[PDB]
Amino acid sequence: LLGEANSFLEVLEQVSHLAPLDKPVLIIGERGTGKELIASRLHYLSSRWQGPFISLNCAALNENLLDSELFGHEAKRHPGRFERADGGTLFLDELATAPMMVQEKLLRVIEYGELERVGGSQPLQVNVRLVCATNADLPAMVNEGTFRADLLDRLAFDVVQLPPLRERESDIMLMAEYFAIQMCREIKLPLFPGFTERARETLLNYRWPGNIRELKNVVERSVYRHGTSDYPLDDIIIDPFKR
Ligand SMILES: Nc1ncnc2c1ncn2[C@@H]1O[C@H](COP(=O)(O)OP(=O)(O)NP(=O)(O)O)[C@@H](O)[C@H]1O
Repeated sequence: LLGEANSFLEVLEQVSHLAPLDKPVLIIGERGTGKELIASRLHYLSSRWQGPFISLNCAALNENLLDSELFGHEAKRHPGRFERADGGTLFLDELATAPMMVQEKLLRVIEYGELERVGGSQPLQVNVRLVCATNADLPAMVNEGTFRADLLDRLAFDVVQLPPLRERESDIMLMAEYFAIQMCREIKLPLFPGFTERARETLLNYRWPGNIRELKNVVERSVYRHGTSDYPLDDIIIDPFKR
């Protein structure tokens, strides 16, 4: 993991303490800030490290498919993500998009340690360390009636706040350099020739709504379009759609 900003280093320290606990952890941060990477770090630093690490993007599925993907269904079986994570960790991304029906069912799994399994088959007991992520203001949603207060009262045992790249301004150039060098290797340039002051201004003044994912893409495209080691990279191509 790249980064020397104190805000980022404080996250890594927090994660090293939280990881060994079986308690649920909420990660708040923008897209591209490394939320999944942090969830993974929580699993690999925990006592569950040899168990499975399973992920699911709540925003990606309609209500009935999300219900079935998470909790499973009987119509043999399609095991849900809680079952597949048994003895391990389950990372639920974009939590704030989970419908209220899913949120209530999730609280039940957390409070009772089991999944309901219709009739015929006994309820399934599960043993899963939960990590969830979002960029929403969950307390505001609770006020608006779009997120369950009860779920949040129990789910947010602690909160990891990942800083956006624009608040780690020291790390922008560090990471840009790293990504430029890697792209130099990929296209066989002998040396990364540096960033001009204009390029640095462009990099540091942009707000990076896509954070680290967007930085890496921008920098790769920019090295490629530059295409030489003979002189420093001057043109940072933030928006490939205008040219
Ligand atoms: N500190 C870091 N150092 C190096 N690469 C990073 C760092 N944090 C994130 N990345 C990279 O940026 C990417 C996005 O990280 P990811 O963990 O998927 O972020 P995310 O916050 O979960 N984004 P999203 O899919 O929109 O929810 C991946 O290519 C990375 O490996």
